[PDB]
Amino acid sequence: RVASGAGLPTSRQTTIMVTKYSEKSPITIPFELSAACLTYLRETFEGTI
Amino acid sequence: ANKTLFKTIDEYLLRAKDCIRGDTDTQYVCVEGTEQLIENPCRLTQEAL
Repeated sequence: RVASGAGLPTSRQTTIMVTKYSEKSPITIPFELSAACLTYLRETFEGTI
Repeated sequence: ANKTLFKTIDEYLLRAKDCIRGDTDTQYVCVEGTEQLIENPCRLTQEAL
């Protein structure tokens, strides 16, 4: 605030204290796994090449 | 204002500024302008365009 001594008025409130709320915006994405790929991933049958 | 031109130009740059109230749609005469001031060259030159 700047100030003058004229008849026009000045404000006294200094350091206004406001609160701000957040807005939510979630994001999703699926990814798929076939059961054949999962069974060949885990259970190694140790056989051959 | 029938004076010498230096006191006339001091009347121009000091006294000859009207104020008009700036929140109505009709030009009301402002009383005691302490926030704005409407200076008139077209009162000093006494013509119109």
